[PDB]
Amino acid sequence: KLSLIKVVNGCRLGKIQNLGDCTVDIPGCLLYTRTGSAPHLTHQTLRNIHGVPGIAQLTLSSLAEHHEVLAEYKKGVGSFIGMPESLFYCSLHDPVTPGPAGYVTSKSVSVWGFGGRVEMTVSKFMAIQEALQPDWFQCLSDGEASCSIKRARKSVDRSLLFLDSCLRLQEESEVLQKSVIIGVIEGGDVMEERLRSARETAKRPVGGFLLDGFQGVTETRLHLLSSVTAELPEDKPRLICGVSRPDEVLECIERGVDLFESFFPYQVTERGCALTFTFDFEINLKEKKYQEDFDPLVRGCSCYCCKNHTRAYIHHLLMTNELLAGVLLMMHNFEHYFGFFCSIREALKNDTLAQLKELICRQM
Amino acid sequence: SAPRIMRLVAECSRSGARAGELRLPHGTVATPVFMPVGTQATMKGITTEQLDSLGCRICLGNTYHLGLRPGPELIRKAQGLHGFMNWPHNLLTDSGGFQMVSLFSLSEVTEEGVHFRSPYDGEETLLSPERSVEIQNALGSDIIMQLDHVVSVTGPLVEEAMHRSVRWLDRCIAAHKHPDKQNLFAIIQGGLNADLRTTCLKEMTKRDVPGFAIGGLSGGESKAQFWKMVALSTSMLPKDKPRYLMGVGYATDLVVCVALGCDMFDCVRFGSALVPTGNLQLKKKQYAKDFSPINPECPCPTCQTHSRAFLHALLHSDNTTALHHLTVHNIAYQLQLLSAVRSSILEQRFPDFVRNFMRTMYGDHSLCPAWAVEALASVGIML
Ligand SMILES: [Zn+2]
Ligand SMILES: [Zn+2]
Repeated sequence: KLSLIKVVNGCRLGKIQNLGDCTVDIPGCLLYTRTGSAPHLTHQTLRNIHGVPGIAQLTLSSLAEHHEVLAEYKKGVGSFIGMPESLFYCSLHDPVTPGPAGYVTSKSVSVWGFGGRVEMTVSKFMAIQEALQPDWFQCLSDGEASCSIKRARKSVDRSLLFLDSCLRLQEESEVLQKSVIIGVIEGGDVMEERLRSARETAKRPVGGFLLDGFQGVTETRLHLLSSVTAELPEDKPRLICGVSRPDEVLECIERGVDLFESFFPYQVTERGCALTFTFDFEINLKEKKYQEDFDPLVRGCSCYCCKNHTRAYIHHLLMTNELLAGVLLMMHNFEHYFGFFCSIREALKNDTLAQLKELICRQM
Repeated sequence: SAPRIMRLVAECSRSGARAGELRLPHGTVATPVFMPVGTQATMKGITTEQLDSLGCRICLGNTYHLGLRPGPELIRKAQGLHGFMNWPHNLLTDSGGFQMVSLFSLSEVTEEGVHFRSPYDGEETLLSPERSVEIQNALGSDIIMQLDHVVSVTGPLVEEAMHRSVRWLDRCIAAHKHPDKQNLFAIIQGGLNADLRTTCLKEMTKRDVPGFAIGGLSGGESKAQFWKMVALSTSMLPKDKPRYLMGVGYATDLVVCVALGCDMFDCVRFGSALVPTGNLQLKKKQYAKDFSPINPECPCPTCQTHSRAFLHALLHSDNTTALHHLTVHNIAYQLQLLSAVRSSILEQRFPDFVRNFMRTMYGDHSLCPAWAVEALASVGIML
């Protein structure tokens, strides 16, 4: 159940309820995970972060190669990874390490984790989902059209064929009865196919929609995006993949998109950087100017890193390649990014999102 | 006589086992105690809150590595190691002369101190006893160790190094101007030579330092020689001061050395997880579908949250994450072991604890290590 609080300038402020006691705020982000962990963080250290989203994103590409063990385990991937009470959305691809292109056919789609190719027909994909048992899952889809009208037309038909076949298999699956399929809008950069994908996918009883293939982010694709969301029903959530940088997030929110991946703060962490942009841009902690800097990463930040550690210490930890550097940067970068999403929702409540957008852009 | 930093809260009637308390500037430490290296925990992503939650109240700093990065001047500006690394409990640092120093980086020792080599025929660096104290003063650790002349080794060098360590002890004592703020420990030398070690014990205990460490063991020596030198050392070190046995950390070694009178211990990735029966090698295929934790009765975060199967999967597919979880559990095991040892001494049931520990670890007395059976028998503990 998606209930809107208000819609101002195309931006949807609301909550998704009955997830069946959980609620998720929109616009919002999903907690980013890799191989079933928030990167560099534990259950304990995740609990300390403020504003952790109500739903976490899992990636089939990092979990599909563990199918045999998960099927033996039977109780689902959330329980397997030690987060039995969390909500999980399982996407097809990882947005940071998506693997090689060109392996999509009318019959299967392939993903890569640590090891070898995992080729998934519809039945294999659904068999994997029966072991994972996520709360939400992206349907098998062809996202490589814009990676030619012919290629874009095929991505819509393949994705509609996958969708219908997966819905049929879900009807016969005891365990996937409580799981929600997310329809996937394809069509690449051909306007006619985007609309057809949008209109036809909305005819199917999906729990929501994934806007695939908008990664960058052109103004052409932003116009495709708004053209697509105008065709989708208002009472279902709109997810988008590969869009996480703050400026791009705001452009998509203005065009009716609700839920975003949070891989951007992870990318910042992996390059040894800390988010510093005001939301009411980043700093590189390897720089020698931080060697004697005993300020926190962000003055006034409430995260465990900033309240208890210095730039100088994090600089040292990076120079000696200690995993604690990535722990502390990840805690701060997630806390900062989740605080940014809190400020978006507050700005929508107060009708000041335009002002927040200029504050963000200013630091870009 | 200087004020004593230790008190004994219980002693085993038959054996040498002691339960004590060390009153240190950053808090009281219960003994016997195992002291992990702090920077080894931070290398594996362990925060101060996590290490505190495992029960750790004192950890080691390696002075040589600290002296390279970030260096003593930066640590001084950061108001000491406690401030720099956000650690509110106790720290113990070594002299910086030998621990974790490659022999490729060391020139020969002279009376003036230790000499470090720099790459490609560069200029050498001297670390005198006085400079070692000055560096550890800047670190601000709660316990500091003398500079000693460490040797691995037979012939006259052992006696020569032992006597130089006595002379350097006196120089460290003279240089250490603030015994109210940091506690300097002497380090007993003499190798496996009973006569040299006896002389070192007799001479170093004439110095009124607050504690004594036992050096030069944990080399290649036999186990027979090892435990006899530990027992010789504890028989001559003052009862009313702590005994720190360096470089001993295997569980069986720890338990036996507590029985011989030792109070403090230290010791430095293959998928091994410590358990009461020894270790589990979680990379083995048998754990791929083992959905139990490493140890159902381990209170560590890893055992509350994760199965052997999950850790096995991560050891292959996300190894860095696995190493965090395993390091947390392995430190937890060491701290729990020493906590269980101390409880048994307080409840006057240490010989029973040893018997149960050995039976769980090995089985029948005939499967226990012979050196351990003999060493324990020497303090009245029969298996
Ligand atoms: Zn912070
Ligand atoms: Zn454990």
